[PDB]
Amino acid sequence: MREIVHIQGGQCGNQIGAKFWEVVSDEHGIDPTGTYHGDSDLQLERINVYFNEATGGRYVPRAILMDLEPGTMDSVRSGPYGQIFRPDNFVFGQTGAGNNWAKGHYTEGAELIDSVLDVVRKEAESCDCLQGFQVCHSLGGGTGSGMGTLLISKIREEYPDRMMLTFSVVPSPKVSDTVVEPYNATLSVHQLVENADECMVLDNEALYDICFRTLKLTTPTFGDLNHLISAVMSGITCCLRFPGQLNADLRKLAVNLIPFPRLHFFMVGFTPLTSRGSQQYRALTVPELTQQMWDAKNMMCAADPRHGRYLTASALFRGRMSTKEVDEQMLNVQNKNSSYFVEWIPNNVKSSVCDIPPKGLKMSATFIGNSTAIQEMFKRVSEQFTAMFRRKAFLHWYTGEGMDEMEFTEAESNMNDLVSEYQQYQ
Amino acid sequence: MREIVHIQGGQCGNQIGAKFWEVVSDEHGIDPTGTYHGDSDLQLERINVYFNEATGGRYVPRAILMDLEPGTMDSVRSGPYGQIFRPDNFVFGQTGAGNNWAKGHYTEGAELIDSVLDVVRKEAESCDCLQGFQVCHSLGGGTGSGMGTLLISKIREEYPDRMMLTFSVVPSPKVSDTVVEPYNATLSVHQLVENADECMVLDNEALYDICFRTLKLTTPTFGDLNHLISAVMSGITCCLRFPGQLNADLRKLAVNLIPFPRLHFFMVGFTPLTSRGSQQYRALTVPELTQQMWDAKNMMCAADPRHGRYLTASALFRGRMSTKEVDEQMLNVQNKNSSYFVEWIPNNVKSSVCDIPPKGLKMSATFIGNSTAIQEMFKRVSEQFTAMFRRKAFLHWYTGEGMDEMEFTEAESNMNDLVSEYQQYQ
Amino acid sequence: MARPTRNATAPPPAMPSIYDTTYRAHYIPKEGEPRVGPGT
Amino acid sequence: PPIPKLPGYTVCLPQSLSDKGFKKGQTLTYVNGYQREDALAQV
Amino acid sequence: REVISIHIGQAGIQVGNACWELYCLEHGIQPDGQMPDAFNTFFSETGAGKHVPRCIFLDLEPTVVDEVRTGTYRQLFHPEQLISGKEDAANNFARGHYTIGKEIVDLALDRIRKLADNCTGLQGFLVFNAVGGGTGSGLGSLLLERLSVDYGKKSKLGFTVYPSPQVSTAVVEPYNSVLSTHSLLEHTDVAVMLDNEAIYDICRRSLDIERPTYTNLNRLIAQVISSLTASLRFDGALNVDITEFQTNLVPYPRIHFMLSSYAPIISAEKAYHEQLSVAEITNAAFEPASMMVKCDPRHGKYMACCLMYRGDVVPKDVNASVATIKTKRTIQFVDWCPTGFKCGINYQPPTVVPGGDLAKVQRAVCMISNSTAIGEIFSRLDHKFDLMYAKRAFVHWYVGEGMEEGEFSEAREDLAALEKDFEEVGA
Amino acid sequence: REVISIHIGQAGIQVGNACWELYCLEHGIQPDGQMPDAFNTFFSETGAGKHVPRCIFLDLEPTVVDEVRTGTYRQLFHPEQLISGKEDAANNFARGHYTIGKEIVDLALDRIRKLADNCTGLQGFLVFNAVGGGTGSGLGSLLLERLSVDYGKKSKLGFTVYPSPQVSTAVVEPYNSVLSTHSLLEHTDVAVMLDNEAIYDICRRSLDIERPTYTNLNRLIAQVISSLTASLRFDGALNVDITEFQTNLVPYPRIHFMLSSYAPIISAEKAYHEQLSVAEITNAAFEPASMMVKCDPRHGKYMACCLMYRGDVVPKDVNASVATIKTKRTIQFVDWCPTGFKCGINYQPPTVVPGGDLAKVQRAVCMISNSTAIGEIFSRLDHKFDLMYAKRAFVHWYVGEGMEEGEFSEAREDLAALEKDFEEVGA
Amino acid sequence: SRSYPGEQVEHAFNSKRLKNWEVPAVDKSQAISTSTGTRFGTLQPRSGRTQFIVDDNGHLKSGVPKLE
Amino acid sequence: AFARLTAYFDDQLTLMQQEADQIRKAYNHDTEAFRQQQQLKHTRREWDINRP
Ligand SMILES: Nc1nc2c(ncn2[C@@H]2O[C@H](COP(=O)(O)OP(=O)(O)OP(=O)(O)O)[C@@H](O)[C@H]2O)c(=O)[nH]1
Ligand SMILES: Nc1nc2c(ncn2[C@@H]2O[C@H](COP(=O)(O)OP(=O)(O)OP(=O)(O)O)[C@@H](O)[C@H]2O)c(=O)[nH]1
Ligand SMILES: Nc1nc2c(ncn2[C@@H]2O[C@H](COP(=O)(O)OP(=O)(O)O)[C@@H](O)[C@H]2O)c(=O)[nH]1
Ligand SMILES: Nc1nc2c(ncn2[C@@H]2O[C@H](COP(=O)(O)OP(=O)(O)O)[C@@H](O)[C@H]2O)c(=O)[nH]1
Ligand SMILES: [Mg+2]
Ligand SMILES: [Mg+2]
Repeated sequence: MREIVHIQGGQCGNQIGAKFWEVVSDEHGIDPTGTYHGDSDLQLERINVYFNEATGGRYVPRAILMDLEPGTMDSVRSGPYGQIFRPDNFVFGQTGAGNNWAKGHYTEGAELIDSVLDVVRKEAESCDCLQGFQVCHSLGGGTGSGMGTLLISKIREEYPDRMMLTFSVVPSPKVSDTVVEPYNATLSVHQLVENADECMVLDNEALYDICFRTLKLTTPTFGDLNHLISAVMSGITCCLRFPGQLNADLRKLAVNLIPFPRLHFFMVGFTPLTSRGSQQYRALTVPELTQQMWDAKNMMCAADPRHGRYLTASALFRGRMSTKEVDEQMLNVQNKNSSYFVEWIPNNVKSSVCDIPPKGLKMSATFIGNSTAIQEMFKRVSEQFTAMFRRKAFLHWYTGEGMDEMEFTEAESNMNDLVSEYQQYQ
Repeated sequence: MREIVHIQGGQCGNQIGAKFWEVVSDEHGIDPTGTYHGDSDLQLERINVYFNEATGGRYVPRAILMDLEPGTMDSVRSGPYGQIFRPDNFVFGQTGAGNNWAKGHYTEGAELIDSVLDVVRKEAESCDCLQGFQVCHSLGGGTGSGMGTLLISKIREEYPDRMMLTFSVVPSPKVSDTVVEPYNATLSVHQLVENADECMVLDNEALYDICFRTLKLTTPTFGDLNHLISAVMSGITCCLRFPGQLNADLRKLAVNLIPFPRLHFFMVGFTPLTSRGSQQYRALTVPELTQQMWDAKNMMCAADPRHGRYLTASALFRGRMSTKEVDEQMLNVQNKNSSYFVEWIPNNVKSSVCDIPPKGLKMSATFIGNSTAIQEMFKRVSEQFTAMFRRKAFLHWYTGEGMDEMEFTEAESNMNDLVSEYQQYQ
Repeated sequence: MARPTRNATAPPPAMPSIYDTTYRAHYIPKEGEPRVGPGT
Repeated sequence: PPIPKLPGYTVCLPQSLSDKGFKKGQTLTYVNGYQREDALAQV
Repeated sequence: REVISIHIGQAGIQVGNACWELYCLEHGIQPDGQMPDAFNTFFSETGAGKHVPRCIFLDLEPTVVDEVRTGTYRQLFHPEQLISGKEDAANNFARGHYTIGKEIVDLALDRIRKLADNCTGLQGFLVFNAVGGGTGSGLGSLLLERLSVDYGKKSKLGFTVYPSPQVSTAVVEPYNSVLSTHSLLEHTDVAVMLDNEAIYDICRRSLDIERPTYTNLNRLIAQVISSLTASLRFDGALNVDITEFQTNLVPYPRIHFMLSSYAPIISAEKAYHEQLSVAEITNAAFEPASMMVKCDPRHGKYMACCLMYRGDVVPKDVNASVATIKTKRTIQFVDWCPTGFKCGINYQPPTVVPGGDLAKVQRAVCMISNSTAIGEIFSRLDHKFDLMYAKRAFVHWYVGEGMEEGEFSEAREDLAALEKDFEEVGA
Repeated sequence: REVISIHIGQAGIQVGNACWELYCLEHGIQPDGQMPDAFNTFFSETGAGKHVPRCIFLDLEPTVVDEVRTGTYRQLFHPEQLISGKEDAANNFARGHYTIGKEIVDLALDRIRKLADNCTGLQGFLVFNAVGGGTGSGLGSLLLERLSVDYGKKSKLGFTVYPSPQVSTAVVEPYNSVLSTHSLLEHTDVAVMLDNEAIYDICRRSLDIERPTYTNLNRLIAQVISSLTASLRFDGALNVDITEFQTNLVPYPRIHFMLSSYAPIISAEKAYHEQLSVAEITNAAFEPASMMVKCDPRHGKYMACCLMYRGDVVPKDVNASVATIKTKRTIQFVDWCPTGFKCGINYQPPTVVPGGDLAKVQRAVCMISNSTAIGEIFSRLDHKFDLMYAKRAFVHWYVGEGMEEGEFSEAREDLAALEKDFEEVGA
Repeated sequence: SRSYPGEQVEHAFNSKRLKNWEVPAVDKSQAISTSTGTRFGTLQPRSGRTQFIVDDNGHLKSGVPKLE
Repeated sequence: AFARLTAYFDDQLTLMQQEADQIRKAYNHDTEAFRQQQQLKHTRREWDINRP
């Protein structure tokens, strides 16, 4: 009916997508072999949003795996639920970028994007009414940010009407995986501010904080982090996939969250997250969900919400719940913290309800908050970018591949003016 | 009732015809020893087109194998399905072509064409209602290009009204199987544009591309390529041999595909062609068949069809289906690609349906596309021909046998103004 | 000095037949509405 | 059910080895005769 | 994902002897050459039941090459891969670079071309040599020059063995090292120094072997190389290929000289005594007492750092350790690089060789960092090259075998320019 | 179909002995002459169970012919086929061309006529000889002239052994070679050079035989000829006959000189060590050091190449190897032909002989190519012919036997014209 | 010699995909002068007949230029 | 039913391909055995001259 295709870029994208597809396949009740074995008939009615029926109850995902090195694809394929991905969708290079935005966006892109575009065009024309594209990647790498970014630009040029989600894992100062993180991130944000429809900003330090303080785990592996991200994505698409009291699709969320076209960078959380012993000590009520959903130590980005103003907010609820309590909680939260909400938009919050909770849970919620506290992150990345670029460090690896300094200057200009507009609206 | 007389020329022609006759024998249910063992009498109804009853269910192919060296025929007869061919149909040569168009067209033809014409005339007048001739050969070899070409000229002079199909495998610069490829190909096409009615262009480059991108085989020997070509021509002629809802014979296809007398060079494709690892992940529907049919990766020519405009197209379907789905897919694929179809011809696609799919398959399709992209390969052959002819490379082997350089000049001029008229019509 | 495997599939008990022309599949003997005698 | 004759339906054996052998039989030949010869096709 | 290694010189091919024993033990290949596809990045499988390494040992003294030919791994190595001459360069850069190099480099390149042609996913080449000698210096430099001009942009990882500050074996090694580094500047993508007294100190102190030989040194070098290619060989939580070091450790085209270090290096008794955790192994990898190069970064500024983790390692605690290292001001970074770290993690712990000296551990770390104490090392070397060059000692040799004074002057001034380069960059 | 082989001289009949031993082993024919129909192209069947080779060994010294007559193949060869003279030419082209050739050529031609009208589907003639001698040069050229005037259009392949550049077993061999080539120019249709020193280098390097004799050279020449003619006897996916090379390998009527190479020539140990597939055997075929003529294709430009493949070979990988060779910048073609390749494939793998040196392989490749390196060889030969003819050395022998200086002058001018032809055609 | 664009197969005929791994031969692909200038492009159409710039037996005429 | 028939054909083809691969391995082992048995260096007509 309404169709979402998935595009996974880089190692981070491939691993997050592997966990996401495991979660979604379990939710729709299909075995790791790929056949359907669900109980309720509610699972069949909306599997087409992610899967395609092949032969006698065999469903394959509508996903495009994409990187430049065999290793991540082999790791994904070896594991369980790795037998459901169609081999024709493994668009795949042989050399490797190496955290080089120029390599992943100008040299290897020019020779891989033909196959990438052919695969995505086939997969987007196979369905009848495409809802939008959903891309998963990180902004620090070369083949994840560069390749995925060029694909985003071409897709926006080709299909300029359909929706677009970008789950982007940005860097944070404390642990910096690559020395060229700001060089990559500034250019990626340059392209995202003009091509992407909406972006969900994920942060590894925030995920570590969640798994350390909240979950109280001992070894919070990337499997756990990717599972949290997959839960967020599934909660985003739950309203499309299942019937609800107050339906809300991706376009509805975008139009109710974005007041101006350049402000489409959201900060995301998920509830409930309780510690392994404190699960029994807590209640399962809408107030208990919202009093953790609005918490600052629960969001999945390194941006304090109380340093700025909530421009808009969105709450997606799951479970047999009461709209009276949902609306009352939203109004009470908005009224108590009267200074963190922008003045010229009454009822900054959009809320929706679905009647199918995640498996094993009675009730759940997801939060998408478009605030003006993300310019903190933008300024923090911009300062490091300017700090290296003023002295021309690590610049030859980009210059000797086709890029000029005008690209860097214009990316800096766009990042700076986006910071300025977030500041003025604050 | 309508009769197709088969002709195989050269090594490639002989091997292709051997595979074609094996496939047709399996399809009609006649065993390699030559006796009918079919299940449903739908096969018995249209065996006269390819076979003649000899003695108690003994059916022999209506084919003539012809070349200048019995070396290939020895292996063909020694292989399976070797006893079906009548010994009288073989034609022998003791000298050999030696990859010389002159040797195949002026010296050895002068003494072997009488015998081959006697055999062809006897076989064509044995039946009562002839439909046409179907000749399979190459454009790079000596006895396949030249001697088969002179046979084409003689047959057109003797029987001008009957249909003629010419499956010709053309050379490519990357697969340089011989050194005089431009010299043979240019003169062969110069004769074909004036003698042949319609030519199916084939090439090993596209054959390898298909067998590695769709089939994903490991060791595709020449048997696989010959099987592909055999299945293609069988799908072409299936309408003559089996009843269908909307019949389309050779003359119907030619008149629906040829707008102008010189525009009779088509590119061909076959579907479904799926790997054994993806036959479990895919389905078999008319949209799936059409998507693979219109993909340029399934084409069998060294010319991307999206470099130009489709003049006409034809789709022959096999299996039980719905004409509504067939024609809606045709209309959709014609309207979605508004830049690849000519403007002054509405409804560029002609479709036909037959109710008998190939054995082991539920549904199949065959595509014949008269586009303007074939001028790319024509240019890539013509420029090679000019480069060699400017400095008399290998020219003495042709000059010392009788022909003039006016031959080369006129062939060049015809091929050049033909590509010019393709460019004009694009 | 110091993998998933699947069992092969079986052919269906009900073998499919490809020799089903539309005419013979849609035109088979049929009967209906026996004639009714006129009333008095 | 016999395996059908379709393009993707073939096993991949080494080309060098064959039980029958790779001798090329001279079943098709000419008689020596004279300046005019006769084609001969032997079973 | 195949990477090929070439060993130039008596030191290079002994390091190769250690490394290939380690690789055979890691991939479970008996010395006869067959197991009883992770191997595919080092060994190529010929036909049925035989794996041959992707390497060439090229050298001029035949003694050690025939030692290899008649040792235990007689059948593992392809005969053509073992290239041997007849006479040495005799610690003469000119002799090994102009006289015999021009005769042997052609065959060396001819075999390397065949290895690369057989390769499918070539990550790059990596060279093993000691600049103090004559062969590995002279024809090593010549081979690097021609390999660079033939392939252009492929990653050439040079694990060079520079002379120790005080411990020495020759007298002309300042000349050889200067004349080799001058050509190494413009052709090697990534270069890692390895001094001998540093490894001697490591063995004496941590591995408590009071009388170590070159075998232990080569074993530690092989451990380092295995840790550095473990990401390609085995899957991990955050894998890394060879190409990323170029982009993440070389801020300027001439500054590619990095300090390798490894931790833990502990005995079978200290292993019983102490536990090994990510925090303490990261802390110990920053000590001067566990470095493979005899220099102190206490006077330098960490331009960049790459951390490779093997074994029972999760991302949270390595993030915590890196964060604490950054927050504390004990070590300081160049202010043009606040993002000076690069982490990578792999699952397989390092293996142990029978007859070795290391105990098996849960986890290990290999650091490849870039700083300015290397700029101190180059000036210290220029001192003792200058002393002997003042009176033109030993230079009659090089002139006789075919050099001139212009090359000496240009090499010395190139090292001086490199000194000024480092001084300005560290500001 | 039939093709017949004639051998002229000490080299010719010895390589013929080796080639016929290989043919009998290939077709399973006992040395008696009967099996315990592909033989029809080489052996005529007489009566019941008796195969007579279609060849003639003709020479002047009775010793080497009587060696074959009393060898193990007494019953294989018909007694009349072995033509033998009484006195030698004694390394004198003129003596063998005017004084004994005029007496032996009539009988040789009669025997050739009998073989030709015995055979039915005659593919052609192939000649074996060494141009450095007297018998193989003089009366050999005379016999080729008479064959050209008797048949003309039929293919006459030549596998001729030119004298080596520096390794020499004669003195007047420049005179003999020049005077033989002057007549070979317009009578031989396709000629293939074979150099003893190049074959010595091949045996030393690849077959690691330190001191090979002429038998090994003859054995590998037999392997080459069998590989290039096996398509007439064995069925293949893409077969090819003798007439093809005329059209696809000779761009101009007087440029017919072909460099030949074969791969893999690999011993039993390196065969066990190394995998033999299409890609690397194709690369070894084009590798300059594996050419059986002592010259270098890098100095010149390729005109055309012909690639015979035998054994387990599919078309896709040979096409891919050809594409890789085309895209490689190491070798370059003339600016004329964008399609300079001719491939052929045969199913039958090459056979092995007991006591030989070539290991059994799954696949093999024979390359026959054209370039201007032939022009370089001719220039080298011309220089050392000029050195001798400047001072009128050894001329009195030829003058006394009966020729004159006109032949010398016209041959020298013809060779100079050949050099000019190569220079202009390669432009 | 020159390598003409394939328009369907050049992606698989890329030099790196053929395990070349060194700097490839660019002369063969640049002497062709495609419309785009890269290996993905269309040739220029030609018209007329080609004259004999060469004399017989492969000797260039005096008028036409050549490399020395 | 048609889908199941195609699956059956594919499985049969895969089994036969496994058998062919086993044949290939046996063939490689056989040729290596022949090389080690009769093609060894010390079995030649020049071993007397080239003996160490
Ligand atoms: N770390 C380490 N260094 C070694 C080893 N073997 C030799 N070296 C060093 O190599 C330097 C001399 O070079 P060698 O490898 O011995 O010989 P070479 O490089 O071929 O130079 P020539 O003797 O002139 O031919 C000495 O200064 C040693 O420090 C070894 O096993 N380990
Ligand atoms: N490759 C190879 N060359 C040979 C062989 N025998 C002789 N030759 C060559 O033949 C040249 C001398 O001529 P021969 O063939 O021996 O004798 P000839 O041709 O009959 O000339 P005369 O001495 O007049 O009888 C020598 O330079 C060798 O290079 C052989 O067995 N193998
Ligand atoms: N959440 C999550 N983040 C990851 C994962 N793998 C990598 N990352 C993040 O991705 C960043 C580096 O990604 P990178 O290796 O450059 O991706 P590439 O473009 O394929 O090279 C690091 O900062 C990691 O925090 C994963 O599995 N899950
Ligand atoms: N697809 C296919 N092509 C073939 C086969 N045999 C030959 N060819 C093609 O035919 C060309 C050579 O033609 P050739 O046999 O010399 O023609 P002839 O000399 O007239 O018999 C080559 O370019 C091949 O691509 C075959 O079995 N299958
Ligand atoms: Mg040494
Ligand atoms: Mg002699």
